[PDB]
Amino acid sequence: SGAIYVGNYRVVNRHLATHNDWANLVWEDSSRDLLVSSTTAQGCDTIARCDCQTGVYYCSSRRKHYPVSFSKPSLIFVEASEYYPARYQSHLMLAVGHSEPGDCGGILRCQHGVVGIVSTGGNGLVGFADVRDLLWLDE
Ligand SMILES: Cn1ncc2ccc(CN3C[C@@H](C(N)=O)CCC3=O)cc21
Ligand SMILES: [Zn+2]
Repeated sequence: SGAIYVGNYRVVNRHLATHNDWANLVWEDSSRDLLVSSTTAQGCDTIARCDCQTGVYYCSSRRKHYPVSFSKPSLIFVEASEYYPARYQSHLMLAVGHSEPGDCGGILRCQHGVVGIVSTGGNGLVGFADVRDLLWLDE
């Protein structure tokens, strides 16, 4: 689990969105595994606006942060799970590192701020849903 709080927005993995997230929906995209809902309280996470390919992510299944090199956001095939059939997930970045399904929502950050959240993995590869292109999160 995990979310990003920026301004009057909350960003979460779409497959983990709650009834309240859907009742206050701003935007969702199944192909990216993202959903953004509105909040009353003001969030103060900073979103990175860059093309970094190195950063640190939080791994709840190890209670540890790990530095990684990651690919640029791209369309990657993702095997079926109980939340989606087999499909291409867009805006996804992979890195070599540990993750388990419950690790979704862990944040990946570079020196410029939040880059994305854990969304896929397996076979020693962790995948992050990018949020750097959602410029509207800052207004
Ligand atoms: C985060 N992670 N680390 C290992 C691993 C193995 C399997 C999965 C399967 N999966 C894929 C997600 C998607 N974005 O399509 C939806 C939720 C989910 O359980 C995730 C995994
Ligand atoms: Zn950066």
